[PDB]
Amino acid sequence: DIVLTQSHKFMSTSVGDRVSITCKASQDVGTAVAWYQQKPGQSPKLLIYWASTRHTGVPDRFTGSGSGTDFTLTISNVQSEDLADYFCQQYSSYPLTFGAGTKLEL
Amino acid sequence: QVQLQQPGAELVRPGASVKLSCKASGYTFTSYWINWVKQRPGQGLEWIGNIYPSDSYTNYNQKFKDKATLTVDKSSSTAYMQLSSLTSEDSAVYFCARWGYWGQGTLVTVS
Repeated sequence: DIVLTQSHKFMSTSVGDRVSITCKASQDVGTAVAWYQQKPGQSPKLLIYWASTRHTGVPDRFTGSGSGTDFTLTISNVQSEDLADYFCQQYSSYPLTFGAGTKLEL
Repeated sequence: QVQLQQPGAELVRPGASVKLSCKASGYTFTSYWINWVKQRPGQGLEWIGNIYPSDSYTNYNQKFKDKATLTVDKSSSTAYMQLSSLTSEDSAVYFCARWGYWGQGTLVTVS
């Protein structure tokens, strides 16, 4: 059972800054990691897959990186529309698992 | 383009079963795996299991295997999930998803 531990539960920042959220897997998952963005009362939206590939529609502002057991989501210039929850997910082996999430507040 | 329509809410009585639907449209229903995810306000997301529409092959979370059953209806392109012996712990938002597209979710409230 691959556990995904996200660094912090909450993270503060204001528009203009650069943020990095980390995801550590309890086992090697190669690069089979995806990041999702979720605003309240809405469904998750895919941002990055295969650790660093941007999905159709996500802005260059988001950049994923890492491999093996340490993954990171980076937002270089945090805009207001980026304040939301962020989850990492592993899809190398069952059961598929998610990280607890990291809330981005001002 | 792709759409995974799920009904907004379901009110269920404790100890009973619930049947959740997920109508897919805008892509070939049989070429993509459909996953079911559970979300309770307090905790993170939790994977229940998945199903491959073409042959109904399923994978379940060890935590949800006898509690949930996954099936599809290839003629209507709908995926279904049933939960039984519902309790307060099952009240949550359940989402059906495929690569790149999640449904709106259905709020299951046991009361």
